[PDB]
Amino acid sequence: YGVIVRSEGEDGKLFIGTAVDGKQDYFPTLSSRKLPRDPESSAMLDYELHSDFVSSLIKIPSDTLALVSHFDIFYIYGFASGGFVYFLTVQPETPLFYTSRIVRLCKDDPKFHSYVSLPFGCTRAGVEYRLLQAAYLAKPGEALAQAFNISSDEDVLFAIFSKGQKQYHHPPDDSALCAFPIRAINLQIKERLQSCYHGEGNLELNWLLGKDVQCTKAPVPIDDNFCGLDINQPLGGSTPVEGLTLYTTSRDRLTSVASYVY
Amino acid sequence: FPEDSEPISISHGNYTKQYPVFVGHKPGRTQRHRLDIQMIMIMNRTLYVAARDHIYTVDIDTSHTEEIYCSKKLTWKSRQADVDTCRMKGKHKDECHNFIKVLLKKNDDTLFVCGTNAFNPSCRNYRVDTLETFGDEFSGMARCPYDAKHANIALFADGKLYSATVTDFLAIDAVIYRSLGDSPTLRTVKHDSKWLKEPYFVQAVDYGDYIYFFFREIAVEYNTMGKVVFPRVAQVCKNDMGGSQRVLEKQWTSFLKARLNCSVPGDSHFYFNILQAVTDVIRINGRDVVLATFSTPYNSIPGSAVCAYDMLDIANVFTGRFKEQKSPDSTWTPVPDERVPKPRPGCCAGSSSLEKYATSNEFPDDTLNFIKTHPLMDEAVPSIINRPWFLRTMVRYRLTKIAVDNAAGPYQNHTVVFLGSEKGIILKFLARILNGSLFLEEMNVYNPEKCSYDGVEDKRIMGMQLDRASGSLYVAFSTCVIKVPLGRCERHGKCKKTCIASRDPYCGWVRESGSCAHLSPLSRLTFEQDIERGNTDGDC
Amino acid sequence: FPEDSEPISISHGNYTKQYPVFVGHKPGRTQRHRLDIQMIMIMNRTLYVAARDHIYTVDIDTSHTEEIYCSKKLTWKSRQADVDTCRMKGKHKDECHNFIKVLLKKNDDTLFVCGTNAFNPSCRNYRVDTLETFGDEFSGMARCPYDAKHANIALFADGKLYSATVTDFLAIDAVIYRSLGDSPTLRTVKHDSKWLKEPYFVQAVDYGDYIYFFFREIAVEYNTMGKVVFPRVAQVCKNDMGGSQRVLEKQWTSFLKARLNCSVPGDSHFYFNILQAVTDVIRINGRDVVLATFSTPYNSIPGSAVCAYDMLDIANVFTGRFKEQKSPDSTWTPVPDERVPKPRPGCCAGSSSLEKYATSNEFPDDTLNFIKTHPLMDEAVPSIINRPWFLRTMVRYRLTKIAVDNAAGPYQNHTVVFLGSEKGIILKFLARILNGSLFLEEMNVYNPEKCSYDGVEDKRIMGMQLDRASGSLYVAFSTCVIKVPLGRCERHGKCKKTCIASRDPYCGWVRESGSCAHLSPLSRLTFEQDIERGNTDGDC
Ligand SMILES: *[C@@H]1O[C@H](CO)[C@@H](O[C@@H]2O[C@H](CO)[C@@H](O)[C@H](O)[C@H]2NC(C)=O)[C@H](O)[C@H]1NC(C)=O
Ligand SMILES: *[C@@H]1O[C@H](CO)[C@@H](O[C@@H]2O[C@H](CO)[C@@H](O)[C@H](O)[C@H]2NC(C)=O)[C@H](O)[C@H]1NC(C)=O
Ligand SMILES: *[C@@H]1O[C@H](CO)[C@@H](O)[C@H](O)[C@H]1NC(C)=O
Ligand SMILES: *[C@@H]1O[C@H](CO)[C@@H](O)[C@H](O)[C@H]1NC(C)=O
Ligand SMILES: *[C@@H]1O[C@H](CO)[C@@H](O)[C@H](O)[C@H]1NC(C)=O
Ligand SMILES: *[C@@H]1O[C@H](CO)[C@@H](O)[C@H](O)[C@H]1NC(C)=O
Ligand SMILES: *[C@@H]1O[C@H](CO)[C@@H](O)[C@H](O)[C@H]1NC(C)=O
Repeated sequence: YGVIVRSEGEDGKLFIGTAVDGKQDYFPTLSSRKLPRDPESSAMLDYELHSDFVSSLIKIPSDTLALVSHFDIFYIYGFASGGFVYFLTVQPETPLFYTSRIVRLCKDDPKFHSYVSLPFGCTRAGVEYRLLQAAYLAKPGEALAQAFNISSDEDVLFAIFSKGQKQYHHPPDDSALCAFPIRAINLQIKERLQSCYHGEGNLELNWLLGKDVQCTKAPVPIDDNFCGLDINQPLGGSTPVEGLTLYTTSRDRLTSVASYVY
Repeated sequence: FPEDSEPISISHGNYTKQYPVFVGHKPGRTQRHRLDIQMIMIMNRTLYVAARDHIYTVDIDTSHTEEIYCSKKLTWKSRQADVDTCRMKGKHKDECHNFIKVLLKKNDDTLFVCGTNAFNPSCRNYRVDTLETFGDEFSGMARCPYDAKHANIALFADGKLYSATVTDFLAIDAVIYRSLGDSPTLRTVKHDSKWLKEPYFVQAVDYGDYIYFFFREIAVEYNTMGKVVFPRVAQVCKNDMGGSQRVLEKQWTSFLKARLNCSVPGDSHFYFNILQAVTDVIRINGRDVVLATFSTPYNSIPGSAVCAYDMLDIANVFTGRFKEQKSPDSTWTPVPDERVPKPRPGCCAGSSSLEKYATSNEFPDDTLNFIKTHPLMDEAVPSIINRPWFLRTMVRYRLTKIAVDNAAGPYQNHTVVFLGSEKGIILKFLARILNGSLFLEEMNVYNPEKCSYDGVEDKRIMGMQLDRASGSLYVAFSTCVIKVPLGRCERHGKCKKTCIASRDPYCGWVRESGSCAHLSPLSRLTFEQDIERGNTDGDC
Repeated sequence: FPEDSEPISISHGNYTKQYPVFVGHKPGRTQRHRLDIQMIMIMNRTLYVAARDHIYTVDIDTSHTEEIYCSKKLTWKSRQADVDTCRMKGKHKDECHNFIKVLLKKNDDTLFVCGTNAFNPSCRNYRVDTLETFGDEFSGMARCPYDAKHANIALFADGKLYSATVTDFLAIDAVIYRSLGDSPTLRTVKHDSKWLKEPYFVQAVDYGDYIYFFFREIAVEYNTMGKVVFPRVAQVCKNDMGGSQRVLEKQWTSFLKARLNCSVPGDSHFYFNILQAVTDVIRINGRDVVLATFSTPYNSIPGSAVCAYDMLDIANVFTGRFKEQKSPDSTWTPVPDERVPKPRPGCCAGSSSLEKYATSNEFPDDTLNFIKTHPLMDEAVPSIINRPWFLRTMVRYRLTKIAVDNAAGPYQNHTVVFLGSEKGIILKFLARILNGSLFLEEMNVYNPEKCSYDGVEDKRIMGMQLDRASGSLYVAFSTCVIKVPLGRCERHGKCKKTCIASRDPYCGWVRESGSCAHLSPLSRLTFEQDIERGNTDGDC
């Protein structure tokens, strides 16, 4: 999946998330590339930032591929909202089980220090739907805006989830439609950031870090638009973002979603 | 399990407090502030003391008083902005300074110097004569650590800088790296724990066509089962030019490593796995060797050992079979030679079978792919004599630093080894000639009176420089550097019994003074020493 | 790594030489000959001392002098023919005698006794009252060792004899065995090192529906890699009747074992693998537990530890997943429950799911075949508190024997542990209540004057019997048995400071004598003891 970002005045950039086919050294799993207005630009699709040690990209570690046969990360959807871009992924759980996650980056963060990734899903009646199938960004409508305590023109992510965390290739029919206000996603991330910058626990992102890494306590104010530093990143988390389940079925599997307000 | 031998002589703090100490004073003398010494090195005839904000120089040859004085001082402090950034990121105030962690002779007129620079590693060139910098400051990333407490390796060979450290503030990306020297930069494969798994870098030596790196790391051999640390040696080809467009571009094409075997063999072998220190290559008994100190893990009953390794046995391990894991669930096994590509992985371009290859860039893909996935050798390097030369398992501290005089005695043919420790205790033994060892001396050299000030009492020996020409072993602590005589010969005064029983290569009874003195290869005088035994047959 | 705590009190040989000693004399008194004591046991009110050629009995209750005297003596010497055969096979003359290695109460009138009998193990019944044998001698094969130096287990339960030893002169066929008791004989599968791999047998307890065996053996978990010894506990069903015509006929159908976990956890865990001793089941703090002593391997820096195990945590490990090796070249992994047969291997006939089965003989083949090939559990048994209660890592000797008083103090509710060692040193600690421990006393009880004779000075503690009713711990050496008072209370005389600071459950300050004395649950007198602290606030 990809997301183009270009404001008035900016030349432009393209965020791409992709499976890498076990060729982790050929292809970044997520990165930012230049997308200049001039089609003839000598910089077209170059990395936004390329340095010996710091580039605008994430690579899957060899270690992870070694731990899980045919490990890969699938990018189901992606969108921009406010000052951030978001990617929704499915991948094997590092020691089968799959984990569906929300990945957030600041729009303006060539070093990728803002990387944060949290699992997400929803539940209803003892049933957990934790395997992402499809998603779509839209407005809430009056009822949902009330339920979420947000304004009418704030963004909401609608998503389809299959039951459980197993059987990615052959999902049961049991599936659900779920809604996540962008506001709650951002809030839960900010709180994760604040907890981490207070020195509580670890980064909890084994697949990318390859080991337990402690959160660093530091005198840094975290606001709604915090864009990271070279400490406490990339940032993970074990506690899921829960969505509001809207509809469930056990009969005919849900495969797609779009939405608007009338 | 073998018991700890007793030393022939013991020098208590009572005695050694008379050894000259450096604490950073110029001649003339006032409250002392901790020096935060990082390392020491002798080059030419100058002793360099790398520390926080400074490098102090000592004129080894003209030092002749109770206090060792500073001759000249390099000053390099971090800009306030860097300090602020460092504090802002949560590092303690005491950490956010410029600690000098790299000091190397670049050429006859130039010192290469790197400092942690408040967690923003930076490198500079200095004129040797004036100790002033010339040219611009430049990146210390991958060349110098961020954290003064971290261990690191830095070494020049043919103008190229070999370094081992971490590249990132968080110290996740440990690396073995090469830059400068009008050659391509190369690094170990990032995030590949088969290449490196949380390594602690100890030493590098330049030997033959290779650089050898000594370190410890988590052993993938013990993946299944628990976390275990193994000691390693690793080779890289000095002429490495990196891989092709398709494989190991910008990475080593010659990186291989192997377990070092330091053990007391038995019903079950007892390994000392935690590598503490390694010497430079030393010629001993016609062989090129290094000596290394190993300890048991910090979560275990404490023990230390000294093993020696022949550079030929090291070279040898890298000609043997590679290790592999036939599956994420199987044990590590040797790869059959039939499955090893040609040219052989780890052999340098322009070698015997490889004259066809002008550089590593032209290596075939099956070779590059194989070494990228098999950096580890199957066998462990045997130690000389296949057991430790020296053991300490009855003390609470660990052996750490090591220095060697391979030309001790009237006839410059004895091998004496000096061992530092965490408690400021120096150990001295003679290497029998290469089997075994004799425990000559244990001494407490830490000097509370000179070294315990500004609230710091840290007895950890941070470096030792043995200097034959001045007859001394210079011993660095965090707050002070001590000048220790190689021998305590004249100490025995006119007691021949004690002198002879010392069995110390440096010492002998001179029949012209009726006294015990240190012997020099220039002495035409007649001496008496019985080293092969200490036969007294009194009394003093 | 945690340091060794200091004991509150230290009793030197100076003091303890006054403790009464048994050396095999009858009242009246002459040159002493080594006793070659094998073991001691108290039954009823008699102390039995098993030795070469004899069992000596001591009347515990009427022993009231400096020397402990013999009351009665069983005599069983090998026939000359057996001695000759033994010598002919190359065994030393001193070994070719009848050493008593099994002594058990068969019933209220009968002792079951087995002796090595010059490497021809043999068993006999004796009348308790007269200590005379009745009936015929019979085989000790698989019941008693050939070699007096070998460790062995023997235990009666419901008339059946459970034993662990070797069946053969060469001691290749180690076995866990059951015979007698009008039940079928059963054994572990001969020459199957998955069942047993060079085991050293330590202890067996009767608990619930099972017998539990404690031993150490070479760990197949470490097949690949080196030889490593692990400590084990193993279950067998008391009602086992053996297998079917097709599987495990005449063998256990209930044999499972598991690693015991005695470790100091850390970055890497430090294990004490060499199991030395294990108590009987003891009720402590409302729980049924055993205590066990572990040491480091003999080819290693010496260390000892005491861990406790809850009988429920032991039972628990045997309900978990089995271990397996998916291939001669893979690591050991857990078996998924889906692959485990029904009925479950290791569950006793007539159990919950198994009322359908009258005896193990009727078990199905998939169940019997599975347990025959998977005797080992995946998990290790956790220790109470998940770390040792007590450590010694700064001495040259190892902790061995263990005895426990679970009813010490005026209120019979303190847990005091006594630890023997290789050097005749007894250690005494209080188990805090089940976390931690307090080091009350270290004492040297070996008595050179009484115990070092006939050329033997062997300070190894060979057994300890704690006897509340006589207020004593009986400590066996090769040449002597020593009677040690549980407490050294009256020792403090009239010094209240010392008495209170002892912090010893047995001791207290009595305000009616103005003196420190041992406290009994029968004492109506008013005492003072501060055990939760030793607050003195002088002087003596
Ligand atoms: C470390 O060195 C020791 C000493 O050479 C090795 O011990 C030997 O192991 C071999 C089997 O490979 C035996 O044939 C020798 O008898 C052993 N020597 C002794 C004196 O016991 C040990 O194997 C080495 N360890 C490793 C991992 O290579
Ligand atoms: C022996 O016991 C220790 C203590 O319980 C175990 O250590 C724990 O290991 C687990 C992982 O299985 C960790 O989650 C705990 O944090 C560890 N405890 C501590 C305090 O470090 C150890 O795993 C046990 N060993 C075996 C072989 O079972
Ligand atoms: C909803 O939002 C309003 C402000 O937007 C706030 O006052 C109120 O606390 C919220 N409702 C809740 C959480 O009860
Ligand atoms: C080493 O020291 C000598 C003086 O002893 C000095 O003259 C010379 O410059 C030094 N050699 C070099 C430059 O390496
Ligand atoms: C060292 O050399 C001298 C003669 O050159 C000899 O006397 C002494 O034994 C030698 N010791 C050795 C070989 O270590
Ligand atoms: C135990 O000892 C008593 C004497 O104290 C004795 O009368 C009795 O026979 C013994 N009990 C048995 C037979 O177990
Ligand atoms: C033991 O019991 C007595 C009262 O019965 C009490 O005073 C003492 O604190 C108890 N100690 C324990 C619980 O170990």
